[PDB]
Amino acid sequence: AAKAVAGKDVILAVFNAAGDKLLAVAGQQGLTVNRSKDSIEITSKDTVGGWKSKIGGMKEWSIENDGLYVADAESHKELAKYFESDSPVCVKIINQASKKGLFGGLAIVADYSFEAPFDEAMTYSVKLDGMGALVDLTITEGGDQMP
Amino acid sequence: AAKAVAGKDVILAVFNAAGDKLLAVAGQQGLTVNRSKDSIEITSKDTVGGWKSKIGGMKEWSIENDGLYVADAESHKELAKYFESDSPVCVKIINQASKKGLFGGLAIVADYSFEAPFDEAMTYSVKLDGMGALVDLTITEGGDQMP
Amino acid sequence: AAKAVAGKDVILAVFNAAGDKLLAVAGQQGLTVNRSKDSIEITSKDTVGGWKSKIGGMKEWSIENDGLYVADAESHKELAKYFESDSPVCVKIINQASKKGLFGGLAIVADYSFEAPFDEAMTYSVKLDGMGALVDLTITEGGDQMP
Amino acid sequence: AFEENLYCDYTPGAAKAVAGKDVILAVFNAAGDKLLAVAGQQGLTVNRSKDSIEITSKDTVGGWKSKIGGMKEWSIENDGLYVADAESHKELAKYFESDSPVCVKIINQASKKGLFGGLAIVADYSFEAPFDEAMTYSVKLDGMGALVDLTITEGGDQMP
Amino acid sequence: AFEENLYCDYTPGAAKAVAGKDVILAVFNAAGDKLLAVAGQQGLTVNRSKDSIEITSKDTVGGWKSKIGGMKEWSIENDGLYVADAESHKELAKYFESDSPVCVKIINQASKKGLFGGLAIVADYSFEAPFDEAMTYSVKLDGMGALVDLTITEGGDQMP
Amino acid sequence: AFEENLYCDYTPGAAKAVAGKDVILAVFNAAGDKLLAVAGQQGLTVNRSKDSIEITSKDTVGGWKSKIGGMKEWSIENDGLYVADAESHKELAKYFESDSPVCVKIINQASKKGLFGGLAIVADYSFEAPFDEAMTYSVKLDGMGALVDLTITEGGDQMP
Amino acid sequence: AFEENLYCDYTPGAAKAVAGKDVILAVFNAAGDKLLAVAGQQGLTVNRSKDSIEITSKDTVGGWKSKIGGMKEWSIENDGLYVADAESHKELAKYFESDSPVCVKIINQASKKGLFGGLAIVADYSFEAPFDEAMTYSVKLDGMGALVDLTITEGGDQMP
Amino acid sequence: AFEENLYCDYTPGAAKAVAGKDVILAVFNAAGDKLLAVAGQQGLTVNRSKDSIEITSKDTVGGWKSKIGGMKEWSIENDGLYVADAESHKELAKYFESDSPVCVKIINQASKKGLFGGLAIVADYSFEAPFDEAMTYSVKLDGMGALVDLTITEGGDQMP
Amino acid sequence: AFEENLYCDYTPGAAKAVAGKDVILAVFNAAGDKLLAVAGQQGLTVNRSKDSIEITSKDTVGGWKSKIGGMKEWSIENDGLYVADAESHKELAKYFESDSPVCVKIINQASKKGLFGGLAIVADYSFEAPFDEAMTYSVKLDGMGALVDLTITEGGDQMP
Amino acid sequence: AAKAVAGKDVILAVFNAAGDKLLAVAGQQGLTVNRSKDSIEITSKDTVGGWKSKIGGMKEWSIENDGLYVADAESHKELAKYFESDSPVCVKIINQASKKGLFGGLAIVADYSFEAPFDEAMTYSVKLDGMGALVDLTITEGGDQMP
Amino acid sequence: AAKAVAGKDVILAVFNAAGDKLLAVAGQQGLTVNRSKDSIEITSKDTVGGWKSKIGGMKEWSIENDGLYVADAESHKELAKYFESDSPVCVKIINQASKKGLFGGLAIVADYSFEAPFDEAMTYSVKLDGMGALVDLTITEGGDQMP
Amino acid sequence: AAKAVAGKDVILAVFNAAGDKLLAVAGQQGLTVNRSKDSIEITSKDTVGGWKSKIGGMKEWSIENDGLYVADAESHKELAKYFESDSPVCVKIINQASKKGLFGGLAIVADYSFEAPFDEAMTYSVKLDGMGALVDLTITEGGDQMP
Repeated sequence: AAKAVAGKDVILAVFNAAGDKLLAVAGQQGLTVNRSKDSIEITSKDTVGGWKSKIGGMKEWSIENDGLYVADAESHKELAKYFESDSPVCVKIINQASKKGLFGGLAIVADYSFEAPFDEAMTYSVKLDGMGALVDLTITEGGDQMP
Repeated sequence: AAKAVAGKDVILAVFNAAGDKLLAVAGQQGLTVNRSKDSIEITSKDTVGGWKSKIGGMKEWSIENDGLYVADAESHKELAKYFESDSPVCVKIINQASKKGLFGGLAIVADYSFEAPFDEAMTYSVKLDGMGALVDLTITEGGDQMP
Repeated sequence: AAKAVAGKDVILAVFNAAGDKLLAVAGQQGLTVNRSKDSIEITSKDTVGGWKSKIGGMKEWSIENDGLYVADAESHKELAKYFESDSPVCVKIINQASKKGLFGGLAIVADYSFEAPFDEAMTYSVKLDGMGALVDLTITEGGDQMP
Repeated sequence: AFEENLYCDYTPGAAKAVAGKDVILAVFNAAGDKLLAVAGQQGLTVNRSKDSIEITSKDTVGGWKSKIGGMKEWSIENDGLYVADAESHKELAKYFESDSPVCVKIINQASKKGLFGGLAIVADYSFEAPFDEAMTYSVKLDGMGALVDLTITEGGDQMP
Repeated sequence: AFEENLYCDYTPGAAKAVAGKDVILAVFNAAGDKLLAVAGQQGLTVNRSKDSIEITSKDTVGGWKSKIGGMKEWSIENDGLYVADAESHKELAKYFESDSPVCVKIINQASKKGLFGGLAIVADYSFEAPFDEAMTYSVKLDGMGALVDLTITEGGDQMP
Repeated sequence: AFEENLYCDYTPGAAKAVAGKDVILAVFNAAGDKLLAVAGQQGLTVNRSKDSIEITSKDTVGGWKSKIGGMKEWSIENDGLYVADAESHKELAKYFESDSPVCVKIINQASKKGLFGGLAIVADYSFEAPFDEAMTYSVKLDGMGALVDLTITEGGDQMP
Repeated sequence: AFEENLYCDYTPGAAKAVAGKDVILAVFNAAGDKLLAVAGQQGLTVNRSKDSIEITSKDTVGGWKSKIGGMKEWSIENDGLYVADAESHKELAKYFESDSPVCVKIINQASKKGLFGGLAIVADYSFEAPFDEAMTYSVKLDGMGALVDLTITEGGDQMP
Repeated sequence: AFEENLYCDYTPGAAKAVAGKDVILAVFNAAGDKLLAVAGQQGLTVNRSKDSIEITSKDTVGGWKSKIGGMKEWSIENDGLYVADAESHKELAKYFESDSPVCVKIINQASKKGLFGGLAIVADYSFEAPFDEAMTYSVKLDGMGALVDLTITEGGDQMP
Repeated sequence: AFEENLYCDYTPGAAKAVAGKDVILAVFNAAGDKLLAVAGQQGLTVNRSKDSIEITSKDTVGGWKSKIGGMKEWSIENDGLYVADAESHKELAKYFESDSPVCVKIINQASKKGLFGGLAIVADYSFEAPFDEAMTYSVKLDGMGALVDLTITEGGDQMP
Repeated sequence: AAKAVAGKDVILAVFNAAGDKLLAVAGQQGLTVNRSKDSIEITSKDTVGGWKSKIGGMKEWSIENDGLYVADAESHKELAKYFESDSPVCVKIINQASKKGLFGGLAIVADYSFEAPFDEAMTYSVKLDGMGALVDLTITEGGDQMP
Repeated sequence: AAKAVAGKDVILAVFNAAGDKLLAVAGQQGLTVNRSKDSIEITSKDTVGGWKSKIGGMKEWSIENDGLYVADAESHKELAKYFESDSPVCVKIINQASKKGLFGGLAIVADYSFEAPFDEAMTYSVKLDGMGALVDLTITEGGDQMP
Repeated sequence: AAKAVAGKDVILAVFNAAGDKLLAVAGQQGLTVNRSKDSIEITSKDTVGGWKSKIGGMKEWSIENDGLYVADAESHKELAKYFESDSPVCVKIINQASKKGLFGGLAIVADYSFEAPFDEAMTYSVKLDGMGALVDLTITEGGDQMP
C-alpha cells in the first residue's frame, strides 16, 4: 500500500456559487475533520451483569481549517459571500496526490475569524458546521472532481 | 497575487468624535477579529438519513487589540472618552501596505485594561464588541480613507 | 514472569461485518482503555464514626485509539461502514507478543475524527463507547484468535 | 461477531428498547385512503386513563378503602416543527375547522408494526414562533371512543 | 453546487423548517389603510382551542368515554422590546383605551404569505422596566370571532 | 462617524430600545408640589388588564366563540433597595397608614417624557432583610380608575 | 479481610442499604401461574396513606386538636423503558382493557424475599416517545383493598 | 481621603444601602423588661398588606374600574439557625404553648434606630434538621392590631 | 489552645450551631420498654402551627384586623434510607396496620437531651426505589394532642 | 511624545486613614488595572440585516497588585487596617517619572493574600474591587500629588 | 529521627479474596492518598466581628495508584476480580523500609484504566474510593503484616 | 528597614491538645495564606454616573502548607489526631528570624493528603480552613511565643 498519506496532500475545496469551479482555499496550513455520534442510555435494571447499557444516537460533523490569509484570492472572496448571505456551502476534501476525493457535504460557515500578529503574516481560521450527511467518498464510488 | 499579507501592515483605526480624522491607534502590537454565527437545530426524525440537521443562525463580531500603552497620544485619549461617554465608536481595519480598507463598523469598548510589569514596558489591552453589521470592505466598493 | 509488556506489542483489532476476519486497525500508534464504576453515597447519619459511606454503582468502558491514517486500509474501510450504519461492532485487544487476547466486547463508534497537519502525516482518532459488558480475557479462559 | 460469540452476543431475542425516532403519528386524510405522517414531528405522548370509583362498605373487616374501576379515556399530544406548506398540516387544519372526527394511528416505522388507532378530535391546534428559534407547533387530540390497541390485535399495518 | 448533486442537494421540495425570525404580527390602523408591523417583537404565541362535550351513555358496549367537539376560540400573545414612540405602539394604546376591536394578521415576511387574520380585543397590555435590561412589553389579544386561516384560504398577502 | 456613513450609520431615526435604567416611578408628596423619585428603585412592572364578556349566541353561523371588551383595571409593582430615612420612603409609609390615594407617574429621564400617571393605593408594602445581602423593599399599587397614558396625550412632563 | 479485622470489618449484621436495582415490580398472568417482571423497569414508588378524623372537643384542657386514624389506601407508580412485544407489557394492556383486577407483587430479587402483594386496578397506562431518547412507559395502579406487607407476614416469596 | 475629594467622595448624604446583617428581630420577655434578640437570625420578611374594595358603578364615565382601600394586616417570617438553650428560644416556646401575645420589635443595630414594633402571636414555630447541615428553624408571627412604624413616630430606640 | 487565648477562643459559652446529624427520631415499641431509633434516618422536619381567629369589629379605630390565636397542631416528616429487616421499621409497619398511636420522641444524641415527645398517627408510610440509587422511605406522623416540649420541661431523656 | 512608558515607573499609592499621606505601597512588583463594561442584547428580528444588536452595559473596575512583602512598612500597616475595618480605601496610580497621576478611586480590599516559598523571599498579592467610578486623571485636570 | 522517607519505600497492598495474603501490587510507580473533610457554614450575622463562621463537616478519602502493568502478575489477577464482582477490597499502605503499616481501609475499585503507547511500556492507573473509615495505623498500635 | 523577608523564616506552628506546647510542623517547604472578602452588588440606577456600586461582604481565610512528610515526628502525630477527632486547631504563623508572630487563629483540617513519588521523597499537603477571625499580630501587641 502507501503506508501513509502526507498531510500536505489533503486540501479543502469550496464550490463557487454556480458550482462550476472547485476553488481550493488559498493559504491552507491546517485541517481537522470531526465526526461524532451521540450515545443514548438504555440502562434498565432488570439485566444481570453490572455494566451500563448504551446505544448509538445522532451523528454530526464539523471542519476546522486555518492558514495564511490573502484577501484577493477568489476562494476567500467566496467564503465572505457565503458568510454574509447565510447560504449553505458545498465543501469537499481532496487528496491532491492520489487524485481522489475524500469527504463532501453541505456546511454552514459558523466562524470566519483571523489574526494579525505584528511579527508574522495575517492568518485566518474557518469553522464549518455540518449541514446534513457527510458523504464518505472513500467508501462510495465517484466524487473525483480535481480543481 | 500577493500570496500573503505581512502582519505589521494591518492596523486598527478609530474615528474621532467629530469623525473628520481617522486616528491610527498608537502602540499597536496585536490584532484579532472574531466573526461568529449561531447554528440552529431543526432535527425532526421524520427525515431519513442519520445525520443531525442544522441551519445557520445569528451573526456577531468583535475585535481584540493589545500593545504598548502611550498615555499622551491623541488616539488613546479618545478611547478614554468613548469608554467613559458610553458612545458607539467607528472602527476600521486598514492594510497600510496595500492601502485597502478591510472592515468598518460601530463597536462598543467592552474592555479597556492594561498591565504594568516591573521589568517590561507598560502594555494595554482593548476589546470592542460589535453593534450591528461588520462591513467586509474586501467585497464592497469603497472604504479607503487612509490616515 | 515478564515484569512488563512493551507498548508496541498491544494492538486493537476489529471484527469484519460477517465476523470471519479479525483485522488489526492499520496505522495504530496509541491506545487507551478506560473502565470506570459509579459510586453511590449512603450516608445516613445515625451511624457512629465520622467517615462518609459509599457503595458500588454501574460499570462502563471505552477505548481511545489514534495513529496514522491510510484510506485504502480494509480495517479503515470497515470502521467507516460500522460508523455509517450505526451497527454495533466487535472489538478485541491483542497482545501480539504473548499471543494472548485481553479484552473483547461490543462497542459503538462514538467518534471517528482525523486531522491533517501541513508538515506531518494525516492522523486519525477513534473513540469506541461500550455497548454493555467488557469481558476481560486475562481472567476468563479463551479468546485467542490472532489475526 | 464471532469466536463462538464469546464476548460479543449478537443473538437477537429482543430489542430491549425502541428509539423514539421510530414512533410516528399518522393521520388519515379526508377520503380515508392515504395515511400521512405529521411533518416536523419532535414529540409524542399518549395518555390512557381509567376512572376509579370507591365502593368502600363500612361493615367490612380490615381497614382499607375499597375501589372499583370506571370509564376509560385516551388523548394524544404531539409537538414539533411547523411547516405551513405540508399537506399533513393542510389536512389537520381542515379537520380543526370542520369539527369532524379524525382518524389517527401510531406507527413504529422501524418495526413496521401498528400500535394504536382511534377516532379523535382536534381540541387544540396551537403553535409558537420564538424569535431565535424555528416555529414550533403543538397538537392536542382528545379521544372519541375506544383507542384500539394494535399490539394485541392483528392487523393495522398501513405504513404511510 | 455540482458533481450531479452527489453530496450537496439544493433541490427545493420543502422548507423543512420556518425560522421564527420570519413570522411577524401586523396590526391594522384605525382607518384600516396601513398595516403596521409591531416594532420590537421578540415572541409570538397563537392559541386555538376547542372544548369537548361528554355524551357517555350507560348503554354503550365497550368501556370508553364518548365525546364530541365543543365551541372554538383563539387568542394571540406577543412580547418584545417596547418604544413608546413607534406608530404601531401608538395604535395599540388607542385601541386599548377605546375598546375598539382590532384587526390583526400573522405574516410570514420571508415567504410573503399570510397565515391568520382576525378581529381581536386587547385583553392585556403590560410592560416591565428591569434595571439591568431593556424595558419590554407584553400584549394579549383575545379572539372575537373566527381566526381566518390564510394557509387554507386564498388571498391575504398584504406585507406592510 | 464618517466616510458618508458607509459602514457606521450614526443617523438617529428611532431609539430601537429604551434601557430599563431610564424608567423610574415618581410619587407626589402630600402637598402635591414635589415629585419624589422612589430611592433605591431596581425593578418596575405595569399591569393593565381588561375583562372579556362572552356573548356566544347559539344561533350564529360560524363555529367560534363571541366575546366583547369588559372593564379595565391597572396596577404597578415596584421593588428595590430600602433606606429608611429617604424622603420618598418616609412618604409612602404615611400614605400607607392614612389610607390616602397617592399620585404616581412614570418618568423616562433620558427622553424627559412622561409615560403614565394616575392615583393608586399601596395595597402592599413589604420588605425582606436577607443576612448575606442588602435589605430590599417591594411596593404594590392598585389604581382606582383611569391610568392616563402620557405617551398619547399632551402635557405631564415634570421631571422630579 | 484479615489482620483480625483491624481496619476492614467484613462482619455482616445488616444490609445498611438496599440498592434500587434490587426492587422489582411483578405481575401475575391471567391464569395466575406465571409471575412476570415488568420489563424495562427504571423507577418505582409505593404510596400508602391514612386519613385523619378530627375530634377536637372544646371541653378539653390543653390547646391541641385531637385526631384519630381514618381509612387506608395504597397505590403503585412504575415508569421505565417500554417494548411492546414483551409478555409482561402484553398482559397489562389486556388487564387495562378488560377492567380485570391484577395481582401485583414487589420483590427484593437480591434478597429473594417478597415485600408487598395485592390486587390493584390499572388506573393509568400512559407512555411517551421523545424523539431524542427511547420511548418510555408509565403505569399507575390503585389498590382495591388490603396491601399485605410480606416483610411482617410469613410466605409470599415466589421468585419469577 | 484628600486632594479636595477629586476622585474619592466619602461625603455622607445618605446610606445608599442597608446591609441585611444589621437588621435583627427582637422580642420582649414575659416581664417585659428584657429585649432579647433571637439568636441565629438569618432571614427576615415583614409583610404588610391592605385590602381593596371595589365600588364599580355602571354609571361612571371613563372606562376603568373604581377601587378603594380596605383593612390592613401585617405578619413577620424569620428563619435561621436554632440552638435549644438560648433565652430567646427559651422564651418563644413559653409564648407558644401559653398562647400569649408577644411584643416584637425590628431593630437596626447599626444606626441604633428602631423600625417597627407590634404585638404578634406565633402562628407557626417549625424547624428543620437536614442530616448534612445544621438544624434550622422558622417562625411565623401574625399581628393583632397596628404595626407601629418607628421611622415616622418618635421613640422606640431600646437596643438590647 | 493558649497564649492567654489571644486569638483562639476555646471558651464554650454556647453552641451557636447544632448539626442535623445529632437530631434523631425515636419511637417506643409495642411493649413501651425500648426506645428505637429509626434506622436509615436522613431527614427530619417538625411542623408546629396555630390557628388564628379574626375578631375584627367595625367600630374600632385604626385600620388593622383584630386576630386571636386558635388551636395548635403538630406534625413530623421523616425520610431516609430504608432497610426492610430493621427493627424500627418492623415496628412502624405494625403501628401503621393496627391504627395504634405511636409514642415518638426527638433526641439530640450529642447533648443527651430530649426535645419533644408525643403521641402520633402514621398518616403516610411511603417509599421509593430509584433504579440508580438506594431504596428510600418517607414517613408522615400527625399528632393526636399536645407535643410536649422537653426543652422547657424537666425530664424525658431516655437515650436509646 | 515618549512613544512608551517604562513599566518600573507606574506605581500604586494609597491614602492613609486621615488622608494626609499618600503612601507608595512598599514592595510593588506588578500591577494590573481592569476596566470592563457589560453588553445588553436588543436583537429584535423585525429589523433587516443579520447582525446581532447590542448597547453599552454597566461599567466596573478592579486592580491587582503583587510584589515582595515587608510587614513593618507603613503602607502594609494601612492596608491591613482597611481590610480588617471594611472601610473604603482611596487608591491612585502614579507615573512617578512623569509626575502625572493616571487613575484614582475608592475601592474595597477584596483579597489580601501572600505566599512564602522555601528558596525565595516572601511575596504578597492584593486585589482591590472598585466601589464606584474610576476617575481618569489623564483627561481630567488636576490630581498630581506625588508622595 | 529520619527527617525523610524515600518514596520508593511506600507501597500499596491488597488483601486477597480469602484475606490470607497481603499482595504488593506489581509495577507500582506512584501513590496518592487524598483525605478530605467538608466544611459547613454557620454564618449567622447576629455575631459581632466580621469573619465567616464555619464548622467541620463530613470526612472522606481516596487512593490513586499508577505504574507498570503486567497482566499475568497474580496481584493484578485479584484487582480484576474485585472490579468485576463489585466486592469491597481491603487496602493497606505499607512502609517496607520502616516495616510499619500506615493506613488500612475498605475501598472500592472505582476506576481501572491503562494506556499502551507504542514507544513505552503499558502503564495502568487505579482509583480506589473509600467505603467508610480510613484507619490511620501511624497512631494506632498493630497493623504490621508486610507480605 | 528590611525591604524583604526571607521565605525560609516564615514558619507554621500548631498548638498541641493541651495547648502548652507550640509545635512547628516538621518538613514544611511551602506556605500560602489566603484572606478573602465578599462583594455585594448594590447598583440602584437612580444614580448619575455609569459605574457599578459595591460594598464589602464577609471575610474568610485559609492556609495551604506542603512539604516533606515524616511520620514519627510528634507534630505530624498531632495534625492526624485533630483530623480524625474533628477538633479545632490553633495555628500560628511566626517569623523565626525576627522572632515575631504574624497570624493566629482556629482552623479545621479540611484536606490532609500526601504524595509518594517513585524517584522522590514522600511529600505531604495540608489545608486549614478557619472558623472566624484570623487575628493578625503585625498590628496588635502580643503573640510572640516561638517554640
